[PDB]
Amino acid sequence: SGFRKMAFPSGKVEGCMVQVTCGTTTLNGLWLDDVVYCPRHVICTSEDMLNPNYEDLLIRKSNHNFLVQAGNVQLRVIGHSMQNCVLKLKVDTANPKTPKYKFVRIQPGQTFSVLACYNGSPSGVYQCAMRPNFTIKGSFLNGSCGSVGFNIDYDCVSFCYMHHMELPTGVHAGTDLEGNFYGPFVDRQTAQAAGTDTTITVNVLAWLYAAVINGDRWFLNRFTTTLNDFNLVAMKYNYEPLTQDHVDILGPLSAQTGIAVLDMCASLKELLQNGMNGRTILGSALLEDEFTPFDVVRQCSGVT
Amino acid sequence: SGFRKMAFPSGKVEGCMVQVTCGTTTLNGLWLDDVVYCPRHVICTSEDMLNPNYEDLLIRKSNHNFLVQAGNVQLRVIGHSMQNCVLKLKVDTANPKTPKYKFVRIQPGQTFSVLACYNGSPSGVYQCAMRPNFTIKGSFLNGSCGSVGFNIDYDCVSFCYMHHMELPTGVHAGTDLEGNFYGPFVDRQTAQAAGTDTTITVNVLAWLYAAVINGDRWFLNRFTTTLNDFNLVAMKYNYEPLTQDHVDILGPLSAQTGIAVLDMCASLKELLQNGMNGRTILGSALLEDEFTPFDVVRQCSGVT
Ligand SMILES: *CC(=O)N1CCN(S(=O)(=O)c2cccc(F)c2)CC1
Ligand SMILES: *CC(=O)N1CCN(S(=O)(=O)c2cccc(F)c2)CC1
Repeated sequence: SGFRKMAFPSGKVEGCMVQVTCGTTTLNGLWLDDVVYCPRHVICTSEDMLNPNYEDLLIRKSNHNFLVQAGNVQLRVIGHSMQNCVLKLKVDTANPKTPKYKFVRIQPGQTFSVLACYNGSPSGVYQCAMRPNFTIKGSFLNGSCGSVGFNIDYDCVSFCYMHHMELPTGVHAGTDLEGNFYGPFVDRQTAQAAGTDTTITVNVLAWLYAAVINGDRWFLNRFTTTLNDFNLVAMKYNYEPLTQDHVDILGPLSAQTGIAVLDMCASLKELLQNGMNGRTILGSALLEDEFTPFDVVRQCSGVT
Repeated sequence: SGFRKMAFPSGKVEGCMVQVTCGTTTLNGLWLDDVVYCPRHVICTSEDMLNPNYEDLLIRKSNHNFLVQAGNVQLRVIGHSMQNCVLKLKVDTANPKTPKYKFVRIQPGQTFSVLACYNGSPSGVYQCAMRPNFTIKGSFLNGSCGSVGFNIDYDCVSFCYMHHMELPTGVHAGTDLEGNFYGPFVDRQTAQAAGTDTTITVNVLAWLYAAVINGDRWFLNRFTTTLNDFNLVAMKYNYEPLTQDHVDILGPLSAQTGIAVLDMCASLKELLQNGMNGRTILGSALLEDEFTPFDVVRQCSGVT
């Protein structure tokens, strides 16, 4: 019993983290096979960062200007290319610790683990969600860029995020491992405002199911609702619209608990309308939206 | 910027997790050098667990009854002893992945990472605190016993917890790696009630400092207080008494923020008395007490 904000074990990703230095800028790189992936802004002087022309900046860079260090051993860079907002540094040595891996571009609402790194060295691991406005709420100081977000399916690491940017509002923006930003963000030190950070309704519902399974049941009410009625309340409270697809995804949790999804919707409706009245659910005074239905089933069933 | 509930990178501990089977009971073991540590209740039939005499049960067990599997390879058990509530299984092979390590017995309020495991395989990592009533609020299903809690200082893993028990109230009890329970708990399926789960005041204050550093400042007020006045309010709200030792430990955060510890105390006092009024601090509607002052400095400074 008990339900914790839980990250994937980080070992497989720890084995991939390197330090990348171009000129005076040091950040993190991901070493998979004989390629090191890192943010292209590694080539910028903080001056350059105001209006960088990366293709022009890159012309002035040779393989030998990219200093790649795996622990205390230097890797030989034998090639470099820009793909969107990442550099791919070809090294002469395949990472011996390369796990089975995929690059995936996640959807908003999807959760992942971040391995926060500085100088290619892991400092911590935490669980994130891709927000509906394509930001993440991370913990990233200077030097953390190139830290990656991942999911693990048994022995295959799906890399979904690389850290690039802090917005002026202290929220985080980054790319997939093909170097494409999540959302409208660009790797330039300019005015970039986030859109509405709406709540991930399907994740809240998953987490209410987790609470019932772990004995927290005070919020269960005598009511039901419809998708359309619920969605009127969701709209009012800056919750994402709930779709039949979301209802379908919550099916297994509905089955295990015997609480119809639309009944749990009606409970969430009362929680929005009435608040928590100083009570808590799984040790939270607010409605948690950084657990997916898949996360709830995983943790509640104990997948390794 | 940003402040996350952050676990240590788990790789060094992943490399130590094995499966231990005695009869029909499978749980987790920690393999350090040529010793595998596991809960002694591995030898019990759930019947035995009602009133086990472990010394008597152990007489019926030989080295060959302890099945130890590291991945898909079996370890040869060449010795076994009981130390308090853990078994130490001597194996003929030193764990090649043994990190630098220590066994430490932590104090209540101290935080650590748990690597939740099933069948010797890591499923997730989360951050815990030793509660003032010597329980932890974990995520542990059947098979998770022998999962360990740890801190890392650069390259040295300090093992502080091994999971043994769920209390009827769904909170968790376990031992240090010398097999001594935290608190009054025993490895027997009997009535064991937890004492008052008081809030770790020094940790709340650390986390209020983290909030100021990350730009969450709405709760800062015009007031100060004294340790004695604050402690009267703490008592009333089931907060641990604040000592000069706690004030001393918060010194570095006080220095960096320019907020006197007793000023932050007065802010916490108003938060207790007035509540959050529907506002949040670092995305929390309650006062977080599972960050130590050391955790706040670590994450805010970026130690690896
Ligand atoms: C995005 C990121 O982590 N980095 C690495 C550090 N550099 S920097 O320009 O070297 C720098 C160092 C210290 C303080 C700074 F504000 C920047 C920026 C990109
Ligand atoms: C404490 C712990 O994790 N374990 C391992 C599992 N066993 S058990 O007796 O094999 C068991 C299996 C399934 C369901 C159970 F309730 C118990 C108990 C000790």
